[PDB]
Amino acid sequence: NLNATILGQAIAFVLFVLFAMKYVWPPLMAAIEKRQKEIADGLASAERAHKD
Amino acid sequence: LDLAKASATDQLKKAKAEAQVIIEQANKRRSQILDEAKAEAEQERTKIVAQA
Repeated sequence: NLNATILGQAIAFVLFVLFAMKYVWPPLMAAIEKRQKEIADGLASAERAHKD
Repeated sequence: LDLAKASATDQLKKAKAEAQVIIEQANKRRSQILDEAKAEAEQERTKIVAQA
């Protein structure tokens, strides 16, 4: 008898905001630093390598 | 870096090796001569003291 939609949508938006943001965020960041830190890390250690 | 280093050490090593190899060979020659010479001087003293 009450509007009642936005309540459920909102709570699901809370718990699910947590679960989802949590799930994707760490992987994508580790992908960022994975990439920059990848071409990077290789280049640097390899620079020590070549130079030395 | 890696393959380079390998060849560099390996090389300068080997170069040293043949270098000394020759050096000892030649030294062996100077010995060989000065030996033969020594023999000659021997022959000389021989004849001299003799007809003397």
